[PDB]
Amino acid sequence: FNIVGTTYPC
Amino acid sequence: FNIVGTTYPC
Amino acid sequence: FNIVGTTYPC
Amino acid sequence: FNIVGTTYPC
Amino acid sequence: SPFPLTSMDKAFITVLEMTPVLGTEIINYRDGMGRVLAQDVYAKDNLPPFPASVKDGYAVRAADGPGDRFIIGESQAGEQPTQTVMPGQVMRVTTGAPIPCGADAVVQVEDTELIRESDDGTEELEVRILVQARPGQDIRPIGHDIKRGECVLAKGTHMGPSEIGLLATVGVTEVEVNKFPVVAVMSTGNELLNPEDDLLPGKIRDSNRSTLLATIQEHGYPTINLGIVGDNPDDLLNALNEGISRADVIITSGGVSMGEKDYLKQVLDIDLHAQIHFGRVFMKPGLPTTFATLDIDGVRKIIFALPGNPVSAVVTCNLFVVPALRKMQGILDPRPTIIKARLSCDVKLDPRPEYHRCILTWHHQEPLPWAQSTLMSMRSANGLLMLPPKTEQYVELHKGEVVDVMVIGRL
Amino acid sequence: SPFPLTSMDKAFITVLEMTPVLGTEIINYRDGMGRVLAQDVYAKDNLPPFPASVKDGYAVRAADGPGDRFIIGESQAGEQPTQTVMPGQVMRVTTGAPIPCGADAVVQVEDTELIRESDDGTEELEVRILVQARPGQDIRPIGHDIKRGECVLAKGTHMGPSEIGLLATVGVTEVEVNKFPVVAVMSTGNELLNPEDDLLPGKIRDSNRSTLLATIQEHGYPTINLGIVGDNPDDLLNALNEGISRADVIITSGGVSMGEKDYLKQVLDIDLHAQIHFGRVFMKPGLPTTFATLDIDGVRKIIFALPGNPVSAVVTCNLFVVPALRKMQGILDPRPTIIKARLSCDVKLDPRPEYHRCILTWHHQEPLPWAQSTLMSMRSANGLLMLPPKTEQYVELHKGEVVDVMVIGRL
Ligand SMILES: Nc1ncnc2c1ncn2[C@@H]1O[C@H](COP(=O)(O)OP(=O)(O)O)[C@@H](O)[C@H]1O
Ligand SMILES: Nc1ncnc2c1ncn2[C@@H]1O[C@H](COP(=O)(O)OP(=O)(O)O)[C@@H](O)[C@H]1O
Ligand SMILES: *C1=CC(=O)N(CCOCCOCCN2C(=O)C=C(*)C2=O)C1=O
Ligand SMILES: *C1=CC(=O)N(CCOCCOCCN2C(=O)C=C(*)C2=O)C1=O
Ligand SMILES: [Mg+2]
Ligand SMILES: [Mg+2]
Ligand SMILES: [Mg+2]
Ligand SMILES: [Mg+2]
Ligand code: NA
Ligand code: NA
Repeated sequence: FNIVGTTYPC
Repeated sequence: FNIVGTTYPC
Repeated sequence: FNIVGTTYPC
Repeated sequence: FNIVGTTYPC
Repeated sequence: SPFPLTSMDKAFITVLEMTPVLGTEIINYRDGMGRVLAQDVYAKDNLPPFPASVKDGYAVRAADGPGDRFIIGESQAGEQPTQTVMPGQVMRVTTGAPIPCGADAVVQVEDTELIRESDDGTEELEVRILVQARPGQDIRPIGHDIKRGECVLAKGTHMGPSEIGLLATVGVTEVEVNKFPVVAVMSTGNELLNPEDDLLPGKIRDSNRSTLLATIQEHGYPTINLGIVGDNPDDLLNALNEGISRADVIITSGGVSMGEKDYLKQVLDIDLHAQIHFGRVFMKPGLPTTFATLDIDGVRKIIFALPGNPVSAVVTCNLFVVPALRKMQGILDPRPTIIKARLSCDVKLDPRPEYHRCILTWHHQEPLPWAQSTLMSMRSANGLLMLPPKTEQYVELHKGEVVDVMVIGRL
Repeated sequence: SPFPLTSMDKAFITVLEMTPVLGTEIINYRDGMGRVLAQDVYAKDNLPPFPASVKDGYAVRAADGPGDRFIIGESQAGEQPTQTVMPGQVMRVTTGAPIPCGADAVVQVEDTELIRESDDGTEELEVRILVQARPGQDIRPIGHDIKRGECVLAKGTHMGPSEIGLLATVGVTEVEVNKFPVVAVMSTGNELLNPEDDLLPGKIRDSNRSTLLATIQEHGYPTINLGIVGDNPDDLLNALNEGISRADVIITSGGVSMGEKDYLKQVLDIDLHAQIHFGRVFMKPGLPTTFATLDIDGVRKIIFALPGNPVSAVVTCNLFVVPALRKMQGILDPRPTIIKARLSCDVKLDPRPEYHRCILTWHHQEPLPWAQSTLMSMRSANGLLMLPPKTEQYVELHKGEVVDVMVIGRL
């Protein structure tokens, strides 16, 4: 879980 | 790479 | 939309 | 099948 | 004569087609959560109603360009300034303060350096403007956000906190909305005791009344507790008449199968003169689910006679009752949200469409949540798995396969 | 001296680490929705408490096999039978009725044919049993579902309707839970008018109080309206003291940037003697977001001084306040649900992590919902898009690319 948005690797 | 078949986790 | 569950084709 | 490239909708 | 088995699709569309939309009432805006607007809402003022600074800094003439400027005063939040900025002058401004006459841009304090203040250090006198402002920079003109006469919310809007804030913004403190349904719930059965009771021989506690009332309350609708009614037609008719008087919707559970003292369908038809639209549904669970309407003096009452088995009662309440209540309170598309999830376990398919409470969980960088059928003990069900009927093709579904899940819980 | 820019990750973990869990209270079970159990709950009775029929039909001796049987009476719901079934005999049973002594299986009425009834047609006398029952068939033995002494709900369970039903089932009508936070909300600014007011020169209506109170109420917490406070330290201190007295949590908005009459951080630190854990956050929107704790007589008060800009106020309320309130009311993992969605539009990334209200929509047989940033007008925001900070690699995201969305609405 992270409160900062992430990029999707799939 | 592996010569033995693997299961897919996605 | 359908109230009866469906199978996934992808 | 098409010889002209297509965009992906999924 | 048993009622015909109604398909799940026909039973569902019958409930939505036959359910009425309630009338309207005026409410205070602060009571608007979950309500649907029955009127368009218009702004009677501009937002902002004066030209407003975007920044803490200085109101300048852009044409003056960069350089050393006399500070003629301050525009503070809540005060209309009296002074006019002339070429060579600026006025201090804070975010949201009005732009004085003669200024056409704001320079943020970070693009300035203070030269001279008062000996008290209380007033700024001269500032160096380090940038060339574009005319209009860091100003919200009058009506930038909302124009006087603009429709800010349309009829049919299902309101949440941001819509309540917008009503506050425009000063529309009273709004026309659809009424919420009042929902009366009764349990049936000579075997039932209240939750507060110690057991007696042959008896069990009534759970369905609690579970159904809580399900309806969770959605924000007012409820009426009609208690436990015995397995006899006179008492059932009296209790239905009380429900019809006090509520828009009556929910019963039990007494709808073909057992000797299952009496509800006879009472609804013969004694109450309601129209039973379906009395059996080809679904698992929920075979004896019954839906009726009763038209009195141009008011349509809604009656759901749910199955007695507690799992059946809560599943059918989620499939049929909640969407009906959403249509009654004015929601334009009252259907539930259906998402795709991955099955956590293999499942054998039934010839009937099958439904089961589950918990949806999103895992790290996986696009689809997993559906786990009822630390997972610490979470309430938030989904109803919707399994397809078995066919010659599909007899079973496997772990990881993609299924439909109806949202019944906040995720 | 401006406060240091705190990373979004550090600010979030600081709020959850520093927020207390409230104490416990006993409530009536019917008030349990959204509450967290602070005790394990045990069954004091078996469910079922007698051996119970699964079906409408007949209680038989399996060893008798199929054939023609004397019906010695009926076991009806709610009555303990008095008769013993002897070889060659059966008793009529309904679903949920007790199994008489001497019977060890139930045959459902569909696996029977009636031969002889009374001339009145009121009593069945002889039935043909068409099947070989397996011993135990269509009976729920005593304690099948719940055993006396079994823990049915663990401490830490976040209760919904099915948990309320289970408490009714076991007759545990009073339960220990965590308290809910009482949340006081004030707005700040010399420019603000009440929603009920007509505009005056230089002024606007207060929207944040309405939007923040509605956000908190939506989550089921009690609130206190502390009104509008002017931009002056004495009034702000008086209003904070009132919040501290009446509430567990104080939310302010406005007055937290570096403007001349932005006073909240000075009052919290110098006048109220609270510990400011962060006063700026590297996030968009929400740069001046401020979190403080105040320890009085072994009670920790929580203070969130949110930014004045209305969009900033509601976004930061959803990111920081709601998770804090979930920890205070006892939820073990109070973090919000994060799902994956597809962007409906290209977006330029900021160096700060960026957040924007959106509507999540699931399309036909598409695994991922689409996120559309704020007929879509008829739906309230149910997501907060969580955009990643720009890097040398990623400067922009495109339509269809997969993003994190925090659930803030029922889907
Ligand atoms: N309660 C509120 N409702 C609507 N707008 C508000 C409210 N409080 C502040 N604002 C506006 O938000 C902007 C920022 O206000 P300010 O008090 O300077 O916030 P901060 O200093 O925390 O950034 C100004 O335009 C102000 O008028
Ligand atoms: N309110 C209730 N709470 C708990 N169990 C119930 C309740 N109402 C009925 N049941 C049980 O559900 C089963 C089915 O009850 P019944 O009245 O025969 O339902 P139906 O005829 O609609 O199938 C029985 O075991 C009965 O004791
Ligand atoms: C899909 C993307 C993703 O990150 N997960 C979680 C598991 O990550 C393991 C895979 O990382 C990249 C390689 N990969 C797979 O193993 C499966 C697809 C794929 O790209 C997802 O489930
Ligand atoms: C994924 C499955 C699915 O049905 N949809 C909706 C659009 O359906 C169009 C595609 O049907 C099958 C062929 N196909 C694609 O076009 C893309 C993947 C794929 O299998 C989905 O989005
Ligand atoms: Mg019954
Ligand atoms: Mg029955
Ligand atoms: Mg202010
Ligand atoms: Mg400010
Ligand atoms: Na049933
Ligand atoms: Na801000």
